[PDB]
Amino acid sequence: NMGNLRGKLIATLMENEPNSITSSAVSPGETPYLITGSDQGVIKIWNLKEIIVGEVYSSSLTYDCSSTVTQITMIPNFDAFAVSSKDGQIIVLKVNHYQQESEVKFLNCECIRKINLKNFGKNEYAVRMRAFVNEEKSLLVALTNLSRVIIFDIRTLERLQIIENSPRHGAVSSICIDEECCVLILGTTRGIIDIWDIRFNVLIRSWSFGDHAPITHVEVCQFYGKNSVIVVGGSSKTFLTIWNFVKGHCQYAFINSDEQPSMEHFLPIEKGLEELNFCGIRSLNALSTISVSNDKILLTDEATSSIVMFSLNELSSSKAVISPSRFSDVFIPTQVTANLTMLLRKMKSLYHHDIINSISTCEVDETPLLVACDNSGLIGIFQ
Amino acid sequence: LRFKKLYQLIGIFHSTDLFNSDRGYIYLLRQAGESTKHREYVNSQLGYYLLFLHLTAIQIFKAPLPYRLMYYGSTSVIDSQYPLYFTDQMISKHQAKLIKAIHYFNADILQFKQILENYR
Amino acid sequence: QYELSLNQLDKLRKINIFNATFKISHSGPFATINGLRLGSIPESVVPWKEINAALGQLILLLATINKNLKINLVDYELQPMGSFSKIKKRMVNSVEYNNSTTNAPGDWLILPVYYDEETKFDKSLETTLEIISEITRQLSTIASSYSELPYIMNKDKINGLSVKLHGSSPNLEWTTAMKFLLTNVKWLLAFSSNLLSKS
Repeated sequence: NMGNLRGKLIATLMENEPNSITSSAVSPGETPYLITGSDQGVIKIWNLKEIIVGEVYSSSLTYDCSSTVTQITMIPNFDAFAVSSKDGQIIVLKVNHYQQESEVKFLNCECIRKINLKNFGKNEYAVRMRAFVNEEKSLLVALTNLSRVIIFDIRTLERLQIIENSPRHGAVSSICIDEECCVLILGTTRGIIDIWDIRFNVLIRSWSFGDHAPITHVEVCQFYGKNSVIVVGGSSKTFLTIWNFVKGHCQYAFINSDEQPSMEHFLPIEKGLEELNFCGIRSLNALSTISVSNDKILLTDEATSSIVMFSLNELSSSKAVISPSRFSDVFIPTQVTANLTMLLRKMKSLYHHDIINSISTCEVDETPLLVACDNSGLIGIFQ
Repeated sequence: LRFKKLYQLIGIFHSTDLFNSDRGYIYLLRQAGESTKHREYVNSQLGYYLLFLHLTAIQIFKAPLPYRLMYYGSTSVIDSQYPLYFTDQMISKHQAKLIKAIHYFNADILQFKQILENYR
Repeated sequence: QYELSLNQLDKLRKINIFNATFKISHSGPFATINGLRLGSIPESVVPWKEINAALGQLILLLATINKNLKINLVDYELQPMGSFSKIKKRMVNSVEYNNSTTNAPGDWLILPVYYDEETKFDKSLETTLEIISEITRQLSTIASSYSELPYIMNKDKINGLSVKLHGSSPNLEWTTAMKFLLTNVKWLLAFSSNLLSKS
């Protein structure tokens, strides 16, 4: 668990001032390979240890996409880095590195496979991309410009199947994969939650709750298992809503407020239909980023502009990595319902940075640490 | 552009603040060990007076830096756990000053990168 | 981004003070310069090298003033380095010796204002006060060119306080003396800001 550490920021580096990175990912190992994209369609790669010791701050590797990039992800148990670009360009670059003088260095970046998303015929841009490799077989999944689920086989670089969310749900609010990866978890711009079974090729269930607003993100938590999913969205005051799929209820809801919410309002919405008119929020506290691993769920708070960390083990001991100068916040949970618990956060400046468009958790093989890329095109690291 | 011109005036302020440091600049360990004797131990700490100008650049830019820095002049506090200027204090103090040298070097490179990130 | 802009506006309001770097404020019983505590009381004494560094910062301020105003120093020569402050005061000797021509180049007896590395620091202090008087003189000339005497000091005693170390340990005398002297130095610094603004 890395949540116990102080987490002071030891580095600040920005290669490209001009635009924000559309994606940020890291290649795990003994010597982590840092990677971040660009809104100008540039691929940047930095060396972990090199930035840790010598503190050299520049791009260790640079690849020209020549067109704006959409997203990126590192292939599980592999050195390959997959990336999708809003030009409708899907490609994966294989890593090439060497080890000398009791250290490591990078050689060259070249795309292994090239598949045009413009070959769909409607000229759709890739929205979000998530790839996975099972010992059985390996593949990738992506969302179209019309928010359509398409799973391309990583082996043959061809489309295995094409899934389409109902237009009554608006657009796709997120992307997530099941533990067995036989099911896809996707949110809705209409403020609905939809889990679908790719096995029988249908939509398993459609859920909604809270203020019925747009869902920020959706993912499958580790400690919560495949039987429970974590979804940021829905009710305004609620920061993160975690609900068990089978149980049909929200077990733990983390909310920022000075009071406990309504039980009737927090109850699961089912009978509701597509007739609901979309109501969102234009406030600056809406858009945010979150990354969760190893029993620790980290969430960037755009409200107070600070990095927060919620430990799934104890929400009590949970706290914010970086905060304001004057004082910090005190948080603690409770339970109104036998099947549902809720965490409360009670509130009580040299660092200057814009909103965080991307964040990634990492280990230096010595001490754990976090990296972040903001909307101003600046990156930073805290150990 | 305003704060840039003010940083130019502050640059002239550093030029007028240049007495002990003229021919040299911030960019060396063996150089320190070699020049330690020839500098009479005056120009050593006087060369460590650059931490004041660095701290001046810090507070002016208001940008967070990789290494914790406090400029006491002659013997300056780095991270509060390490001295900026050894001035041939001891054998282990040379090691502490070595780690501190790596520190200040890293902060110098990072700050140089931050300056290289400058754009309109 | 707009928040960063406003922060830059406040940073500009602070940037109006950019002339102040080595500037001294008052903290506790004494006054510290640019975050360097000067003077020592009967309760908590400060370090010798700390006082040396502070004096080096003061000499750096004097050198910065001499560089800024571009004024010529008649009897003085400025060589601040780190904590050690070299101040060369050219003056005549006893001149009772007939064997000494003294028609050629020479130097000061003791340059250094730094100690612990009768008291030369006392002579350097009196010479510093006289240098402040001459500073107010040339500044009065600059004022007459552009067209204010709060400091009362005597070479032996400044504002009633003892400016002489006499080789003894730190006391209330040198503490209050350093106080008044640093305050007057701050006033003269403000005057230097006014002159730099008027020129």
